[PDB]
Amino acid sequence: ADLYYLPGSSPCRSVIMVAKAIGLELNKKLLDLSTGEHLKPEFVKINPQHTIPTLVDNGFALWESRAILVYLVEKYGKTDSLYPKCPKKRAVINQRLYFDMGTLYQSFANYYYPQVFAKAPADPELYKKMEAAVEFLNTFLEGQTYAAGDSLTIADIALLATMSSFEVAGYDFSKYENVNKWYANAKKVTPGWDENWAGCQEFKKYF
Amino acid sequence: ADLYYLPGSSPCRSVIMVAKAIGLELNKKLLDLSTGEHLKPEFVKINPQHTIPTLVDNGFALWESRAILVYLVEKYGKTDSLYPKCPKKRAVINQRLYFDMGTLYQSFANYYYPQVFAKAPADPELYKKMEAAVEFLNTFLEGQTYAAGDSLTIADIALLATMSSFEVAGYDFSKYENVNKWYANAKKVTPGWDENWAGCQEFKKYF
Ligand SMILES: N[C@@H](CCC(=O)N[C@@H](CS)C(=O)NCC(=O)O)C(=O)O
Ligand SMILES: N[C@@H](CCC(=O)N[C@@H](CS)C(=O)NCC(=O)O)C(=O)O
Repeated sequence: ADLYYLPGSSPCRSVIMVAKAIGLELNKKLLDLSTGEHLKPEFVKINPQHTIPTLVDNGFALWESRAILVYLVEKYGKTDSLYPKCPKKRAVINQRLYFDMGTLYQSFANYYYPQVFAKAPADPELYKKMEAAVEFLNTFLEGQTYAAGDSLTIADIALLATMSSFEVAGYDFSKYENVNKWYANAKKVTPGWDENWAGCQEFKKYF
Repeated sequence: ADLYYLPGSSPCRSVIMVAKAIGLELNKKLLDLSTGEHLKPEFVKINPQHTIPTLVDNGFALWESRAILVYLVEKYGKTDSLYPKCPKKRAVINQRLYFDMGTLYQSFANYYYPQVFAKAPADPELYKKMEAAVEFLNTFLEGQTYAAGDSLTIADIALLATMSSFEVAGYDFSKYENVNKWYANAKKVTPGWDENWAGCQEFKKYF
């Protein structure tokens, strides 16, 4: 399988952790977005939305990090523990995946991107939206070790890419006791944390 | 199964169409956002994020519309046509769902919500981003009657709630040939479209 990717990109680093956790070897291919390499007809033909991460699996094209996480586990995972079959457990993991995209990482992008990519000054009402997101995650984590169920899942792995993006950008989330404890634990147990951490240093350069 | 909803809300209307599509009668519970009902300890105890739609299915709490679509189809669907078992088919549906939330509906919300809910003026740069989203949907649909396969899926139903939202907000998508054709066919074959359209006139009051 091919993975078009940049190491700094959080949704790329989530795919890379899941591929490591299930022991799947990916053919990794850098795509220079600041160059506009992704807008090539070469890559549009693979993915008309021209986004990373994109996977090509024996010619089947797939994008959206979180659709890829599900598919890699479903098709390729030896056990279904990262994404269990039980629809209730799956359903909690899916909700946590939509949260990670539209609440958590979205608030993160919204606050930090305009500072680093368009130079605008910090907007303190987007700061609050961001903290209100982490607070939600804190709440989800109450009395829990992992984000969904009592087990490492693709929900943790996705949220781990996102929350390591938070740290490297300078957001101290120590005040959220459950998130901090989950973060500390997730680094110890997630396969390919160390690769994700390396990739966060390329992401750190934006700041 | 109880569903806390408001009939104008697109993510609620998407769930109610899927329920209709599979023959599931929900107990529909109007949750009055306009009067803070969702923020009270009773609803916060069901969903700590206090968002609609929220399903309560025999004790099991669940939110995020697109998690609910999958869960309903997996549990109550007579067949799996709306969400097939095959990981590759499933993966194209999941990508469109993440597309729906994170690209299409997101652009719509960014452009229109500051106007209707905060009374900010229209932002022509957020307008452009919203048009680029519709163009990507047009591309996805080249040569296709449906959004993610040869058949109607939960991907078309989610997308149908979003695009009927675009309609009553006044967005002109006459210009996208593929979107036009798909939208016309979807209104025809999708169960509960008529009720969706009724709920859209409630949303349209905000304009
Ligand atoms: N929701 C997507 C987010 C992907 C994304 O944001 N990609 C950006 C990273 S900079 C990108 O490729 N931007 C360039 C473009 O859209 O053309 C996912 O989870 O995979
Ligand atoms: N991404 C969610 C969005 C749901 C959502 O944002 N619901 C709003 C509708 S007004 C809500 O309940 N907001 C009130 C609140 O967030 O407290 C989904 O698709 O279910």
